Amino acid sequence: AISKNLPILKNHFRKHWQERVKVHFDQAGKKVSRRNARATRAAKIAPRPLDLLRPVVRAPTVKYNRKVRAGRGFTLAEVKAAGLTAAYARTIGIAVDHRRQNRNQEIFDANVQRLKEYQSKIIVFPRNGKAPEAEQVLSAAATFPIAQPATDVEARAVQDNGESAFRTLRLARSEKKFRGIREKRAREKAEAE
Amino acid sequence: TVKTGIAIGLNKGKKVTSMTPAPKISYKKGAASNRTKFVRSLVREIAGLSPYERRLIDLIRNSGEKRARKVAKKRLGSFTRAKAKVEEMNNIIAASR
Amino acid sequence: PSRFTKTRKHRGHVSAGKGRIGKHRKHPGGRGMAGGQHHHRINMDKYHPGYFGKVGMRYFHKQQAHFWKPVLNLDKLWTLIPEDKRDQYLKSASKETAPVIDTLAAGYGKILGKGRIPNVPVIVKARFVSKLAEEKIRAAGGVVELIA
RNA sequence: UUGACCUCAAAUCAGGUAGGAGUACCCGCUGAACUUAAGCAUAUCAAUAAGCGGAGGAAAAGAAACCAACCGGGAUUGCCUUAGUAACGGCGAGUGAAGCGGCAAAAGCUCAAAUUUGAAAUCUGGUACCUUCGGUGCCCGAGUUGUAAUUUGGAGAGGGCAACUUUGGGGCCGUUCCUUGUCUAUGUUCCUUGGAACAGGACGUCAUAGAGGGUGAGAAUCCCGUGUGGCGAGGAGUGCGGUUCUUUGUAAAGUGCCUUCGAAGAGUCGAGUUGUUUGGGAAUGCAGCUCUAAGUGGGUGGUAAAUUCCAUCUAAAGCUAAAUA
RNA sequence: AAUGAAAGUGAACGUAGGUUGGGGCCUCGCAAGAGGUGCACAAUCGACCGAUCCUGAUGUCUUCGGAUGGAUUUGAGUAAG
RNA sequence: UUGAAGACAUUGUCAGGUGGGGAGUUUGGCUGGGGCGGCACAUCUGUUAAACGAUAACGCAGAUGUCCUAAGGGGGGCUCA
Ligand SMILES: [K+]
Ligand SMILES: [K+]
Ligand SMILES: [K+]
Ligand SMILES: [K+]
Ligand SMILES: [K+]
Ligand SMILES: [K+]
Ligand SMILES: [K+]
Ligand SMILES: [K+]
Ligand SMILES: [K+]
Ligand SMILES: [K+]
Ligand SMILES: [Mg+2]
Ligand SMILES: [Mg+2]
Ligand SMILES: [Mg+2]
Ligand SMILES: [Mg+2]
Ligand SMILES: [Mg+2]
Ligand SMILES: [Mg+2]
Ligand SMILES: [Mg+2]
Ligand SMILES: [Mg+2]
Ligand SMILES: [Mg+2]
Ligand SMILES: [Mg+2]
Ligand SMILES: [Mg+2]
Ligand SMILES: [Mg+2]
Ligand SMILES: [Mg+2]
Ligand SMILES: [Mg+2]
Ligand SMILES: [Mg+2]
Ligand SMILES: [Mg+2]
Ligand SMILES: [Mg+2]
Ligand SMILES: [Mg+2]
Ligand SMILES: [Mg+2]
Ligand SMILES: [Mg+2]
Ligand SMILES: [Mg+2]
Ligand SMILES: [Mg+2]
Ligand SMILES: [Mg+2]
Ligand SMILES: [Mg+2]
Ligand SMILES: [Mg+2]
Repeated sequence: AISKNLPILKNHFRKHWQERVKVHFDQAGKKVSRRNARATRAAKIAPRPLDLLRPVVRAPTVKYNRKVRAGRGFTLAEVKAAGLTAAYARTIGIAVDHRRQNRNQEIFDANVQRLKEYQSKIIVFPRNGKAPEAEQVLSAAATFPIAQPATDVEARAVQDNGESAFRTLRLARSEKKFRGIREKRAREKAEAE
Repeated sequence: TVKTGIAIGLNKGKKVTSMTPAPKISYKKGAASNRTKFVRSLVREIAGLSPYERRLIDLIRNSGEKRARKVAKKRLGSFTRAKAKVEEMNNIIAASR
Repeated sequence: PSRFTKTRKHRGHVSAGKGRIGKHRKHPGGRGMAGGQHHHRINMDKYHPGYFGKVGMRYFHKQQAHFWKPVLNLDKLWTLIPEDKRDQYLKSASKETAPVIDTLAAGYGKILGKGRIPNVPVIVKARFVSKLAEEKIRAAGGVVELIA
């Protein structure tokens, strides 16, 4: 069972795997159903859009923190800053999230902007009569798209202070590596008095 | 903190304009109220000490806090809990005198 | 498809191409990687040296995102300016309006130094840089701005 | 002696409820060996088959004692990825997840711990009446060893001050949704063969209908249907569009400022040890036994320990559509 | 984009090198040839990146930093994809 | 209710012993069949071996699992049966 110059393989089929094969023949059918359900939901809910308004947030980790994306819901602070209560906002198509905190003014200010633009571009019918024919827009996400913020300009003046980014990186790496030993030395020194 | 704006070293990371969010009341979980302070005092008076606590007060009296902590650790599991427990028994000893 | 297989051409030849003497039996040799230190040692030593035994240190709960640092050589670099704007910036080589190249936005974590850039100042934003990459950018009148 | 109370009984007492079936999928328990390792015991097959208990149209899970270490994300589930990877492993054979990212679907919340104390404000039953999936009187009873209102950590409560905003519940008629009924084109014209024309040839016709089936052989045009559109009947349900009756408001809710407070689940958590299990490695989860906490506490932060910080949630109580099977 | 167990570091001395071959093309020859240029590919000597072992400059949280230069060492590398 | 018994015993969890009563499994190879014997199973010298190298048999005659701070290294003087 080993022979020739071939890769070593790792095909995990030593259990009763044929009992649990899922072939997705319903791919096309599930797509028609999903679409019918969007249509059915849209009719039941009309003229409301099929989605709640969602905030912008920074993705976590060094790998994706360069991006912004839609988050779960607005903070209580952002909703208050936009001149709104959480209880009301939930009923007017805004997702609210009690867990997320604001620790960054840029993302906070941008989210407050989203809520203001939204309250401008909706019409809440009164809870009695009069109800004017509005016409249904299905996507809040398409109406209020998430823009990636701009970092810099296209071009500008070169400013060289002669420091060396490479040396800056090495020194920073070293300062971290010896912080602790250098604290111990500047205790064991200062103690003996 | 204040991040340095580079990708390594002590306070690595992007500098952004900070906010300071309002304190979540959940963070005061198990802070002593006046009600619980009072009830806990009363029930100690009624109920008194458990056998291991009595062994601990005797051991502080004779063999000192070092040996007490060693026993409290065995009895409670943690050293953090044993330190706290021997502290509590020191205050019971000090209140009687 | 079945019509082009040798199964079709073996129809009528007794042994189906597996021999009269040796035959096609079930698992002579054992299943899978059986015998790697015994009767399959020669294969393993010849084509997979290093297969048995341990080297190096374990790391529990390793998250690959921690190690994300895709590399870009200077060779490329000008590829990050769009092709429309590239030709103007190359002919108008100016310390006053050097293009900014955000290499993180482009999806890179470190500028390495392979090859040669045009003698045209550029501002390069990066998380990391090699020593030689920095020298080559500065020798073209550029700068490396470190970012996070 | 008479009457309570507590606890425990009896009745063919009044009214109910469980069992058994099915069992594809779902929630648990219990639990193999064949097999692989070219032998075999750990391992693998498999946390599978068989056995047992329990559900529904879905179940389960679920609004963080979460992930992280970022410029941070934000209930659960599922798909694409992560990845045949980190890790486990007679480090052999073999095994093997998670975080982030893209998507489908999206929905949030409830108790306990509080003096109504100027009024147990609460609720089952019986009984009479009524407009009966229920309502109103009246009467026993339950209940202070605590039933309502009020609050659930995102908070919130008690005082004090100042302001403006917003509301309920019926029928009736359309639409909706399901179940049904009915009506809605055009050759059976001639010749040949044949028992039979639905075959061949000729000349037409309808076509939003030339799907399919039947009829004495290959039939759009003989019949039923098909296509298009119309007209009925019967429910279900306010989902929501109109109309009509009653306007709940001395009520209810929301909001700013000041001030005093801020109750938050124990034989649990955690620890040791034993067994089992996991990719989880000085111990991933589960369980037995022993030990057994705290309140600026407690849990987690994937290498044991002490010391010092920091970050992040808020366990030991509970409900919840959809995407999935 | 490699390399290293890892922290990490990370690919032009030069016409992206020299030498020997090398199809085809170019020039001169009636032609034989002679000369030039030589892609792929082959052999060989170098250079470059990482590991290992040495060396240890200017500097300086006086123990950090690690220039420069080496080595019968090593890599599943670079050297117009 | 009446005797006994009494914080002992019993029961629970862990620990040491005992435990073919029972469970699971194993119990090399070569070989003039197999077994007994031997090792021709890792090896070394001479021969077989056919004057390069290779070369079989449970062919022939033997050896190995050690021994040595000198019995290793260098130099000097000397010469053995
Ligand atoms: K063959
Ligand atoms: K009954
Ligand atoms: K697992
Ligand atoms: K365990
Ligand atoms: K957070
Ligand atoms: K903490
Ligand atoms: K006893
Ligand atoms: K025993
Ligand atoms: K036995
Ligand atoms: K024999
Ligand atoms: Mg043949
Ligand atoms: Mg055969
Ligand atoms: Mg074979
Ligand atoms: Mg009865
Ligand atoms: Mg099988
Ligand atoms: Mg086997
Ligand atoms: Mg076998
Ligand atoms: Mg066997
Ligand atoms: Mg079964
Ligand atoms: Mg059912
Ligand atoms: Mg469903
Ligand atoms: Mg459920
Ligand atoms: Mg909560
Ligand atoms: Mg989540
Ligand atoms: Mg891959
Ligand atoms: Mg497994
Ligand atoms: Mg209220
Ligand atoms: Mg027919
Ligand atoms: Mg089990
Ligand atoms: Mg539930
Ligand atoms: Mg036996
Ligand atoms: Mg034999
Ligand atoms: Mg051999
Ligand atoms: Mg010879
Ligand atoms: Mg000698």
